[PDB]
Amino acid sequence: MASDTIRIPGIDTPLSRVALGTWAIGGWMWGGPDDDNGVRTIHAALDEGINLIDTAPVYGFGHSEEIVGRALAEKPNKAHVATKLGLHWVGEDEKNMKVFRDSRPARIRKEVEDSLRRLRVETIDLEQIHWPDDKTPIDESARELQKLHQDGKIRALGVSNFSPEQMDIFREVAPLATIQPPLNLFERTIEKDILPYAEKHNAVVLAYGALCRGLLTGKMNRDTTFPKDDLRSNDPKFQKPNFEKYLAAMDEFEKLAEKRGKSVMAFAVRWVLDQGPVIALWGARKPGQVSGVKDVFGWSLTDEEKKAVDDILARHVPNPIDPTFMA
Repeated sequence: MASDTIRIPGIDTPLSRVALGTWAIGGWMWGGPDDDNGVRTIHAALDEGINLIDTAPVYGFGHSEEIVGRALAEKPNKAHVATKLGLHWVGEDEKNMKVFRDSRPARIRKEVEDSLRRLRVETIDLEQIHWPDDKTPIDESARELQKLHQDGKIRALGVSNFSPEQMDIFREVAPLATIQPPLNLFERTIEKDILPYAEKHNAVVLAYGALCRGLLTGKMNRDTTFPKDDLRSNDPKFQKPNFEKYLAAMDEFEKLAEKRGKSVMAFAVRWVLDQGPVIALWGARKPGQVSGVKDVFGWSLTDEEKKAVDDILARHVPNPIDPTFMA
């Protein structure tokens, strides 16, 4: 029965193993009528049985959180909100905004107050350090967070983009409930350290980027290109000659998915779920983009499907050979 839900230590109700990611919801710092789609998107997520919404102050510099707070106030629900802290913005708008890492305790206390207000809650269900601050010892940050938990302002605590050593330091001072690392079929680096860490220390993994920036949607082809503005313009995976290798892998993944009558998009996300104690974050800007969530639930990859996946990767996108000699 427990293949569609998982418990997060410190939160009573089980969470759906797909969570709504909100980087495309109020992702611009100035709002407007377009905020209505974001609200409708959250509402659609809730109706698909998603009860975890992941957001962050940095998304639209408060705006995403405001939309989540708004949406949750308009529709009866039992959603849980995970948010983040540790990124500091200075400036007026999108043009001159400066964003830096800041996990100083005073900034932490302020960010929690701000998130409580924007989300319209009295307690944050899950608070995550967005990035490790190189200028503040992890200890200082975890100490502040553990205190606010005791004040009853936060339920569970997590981190993102921490090394195992950084997580060990955090855990000496505060209980670690979750870890938010990047993971997808084409980007499995965290398998070597983060996943085993999560298993050994009983943390839940909130995986982001399950669709590898669109490559795994099944909607790209040999003709897909990106604007100078688009991050993918300078991403080797989306460039000659690599892009075709990835597209090639995609065609096989697609045939594999077809055998189950699943889309490649749903297959890619289900793969992510089946790597461990994992919740996959699912992004959406409009309510339509949430319909596919349904396809992820109610099944799991067989060991043969998992092997086929590895076979497909090895056949098309084999890991680069290290420059240094190796016996």
